[PDB]
Amino acid sequence: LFQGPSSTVTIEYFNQKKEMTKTLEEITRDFEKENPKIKVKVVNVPNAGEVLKTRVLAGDVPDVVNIYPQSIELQEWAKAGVFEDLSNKDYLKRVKNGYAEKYAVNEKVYNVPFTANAYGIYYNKDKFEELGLKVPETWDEFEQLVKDIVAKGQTPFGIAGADAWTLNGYNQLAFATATGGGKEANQYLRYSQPNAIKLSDPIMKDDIKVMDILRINGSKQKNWEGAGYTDVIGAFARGDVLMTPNGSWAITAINEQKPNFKIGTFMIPGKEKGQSLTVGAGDLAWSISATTKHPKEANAFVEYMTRPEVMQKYYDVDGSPTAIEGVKQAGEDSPLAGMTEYAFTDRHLVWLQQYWTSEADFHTLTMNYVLTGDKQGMVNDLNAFFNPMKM
Ligand SMILES: [Cl-]
Ligand code: NA
Repeated sequence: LFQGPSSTVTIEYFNQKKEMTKTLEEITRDFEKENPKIKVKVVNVPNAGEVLKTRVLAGDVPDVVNIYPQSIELQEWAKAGVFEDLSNKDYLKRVKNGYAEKYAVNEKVYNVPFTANAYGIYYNKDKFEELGLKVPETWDEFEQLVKDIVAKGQTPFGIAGADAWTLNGYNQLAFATATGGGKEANQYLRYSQPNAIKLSDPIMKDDIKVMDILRINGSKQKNWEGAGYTDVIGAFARGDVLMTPNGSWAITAINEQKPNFKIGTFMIPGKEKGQSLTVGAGDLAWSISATTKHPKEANAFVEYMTRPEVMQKYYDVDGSPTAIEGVKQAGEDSPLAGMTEYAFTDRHLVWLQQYWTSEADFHTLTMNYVLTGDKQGMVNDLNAFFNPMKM
């Protein structure tokens, strides 16, 4: 006789947020209790981005994939039909206005960004209060703040000279504030002509001005040139430096050092007040295979995570800003409040490398400028990095 399949359906969730897997598996058991005929295999492998590439090109696409939506892989795979078009899903309406669309491919949405990262300046609220200092709201106020801290005999910044990536967000925000936004920054850098970035350009002068805040005499900790990420997390947590520029991801590391002060964040200012910006992209961010055997079950899993009371469970442990409507997010005293105040709005740019072929050399030219102060050299580096993209 004809044999039908099993009554229960199993799907795979290919996770990249290893650190949250436990809460994710918990939420997955909640889903399974609601839906006793669905079982979800939560997969965590090392080198998950490379494994995903191997699996996709082999035609073994997980049913639900955590894929970072700024990635070239998401773009290209989406163009190639690897992922279900989510544009018309009712559950997509639960993502904040306009945000999913920032990752559209041929104007279609292929990914649900549940959470995103952000970037800005961590600062020590206690020390700012003791010193009578205020969060800066313009480039010029930021310059003055750094000078004022130095004059008071303390160290403005922890800078990880050995880990250039730490300043990717800083310099992207220098260019974004200098140009008016993220498209405008990529207009200047990426979509301009070969060799069009010049030291004489007003935009370059402004970028250098913002970078030069990090070059004020006495602005950085001793032996910063060779310092790593953990070294500056520790220096900040200890109160040895008053600020450090980094992403939203850093708060977890800072807390595990047991700081004895109240942590705040602020957005890197623009020239004018009201012009500050942040940058980041989807983190917990899911796509569905276009070739899953179990599309209803895959979609039900994605829908479940869009519900406010489900997303709440993840948000309460993870803490990254969420684009899901109806979640109660942390208050104005929480450490990430300043950095994430304008999350998911016009002022929360997608990482510029969405539209770049690589990024490490941009990190390097940024940190090498902090190290050397060589302005022409930095301009030369920028053209060397962007010229190949402009073939
Ligand atoms: Cl210094
Ligand atoms: Na909505």
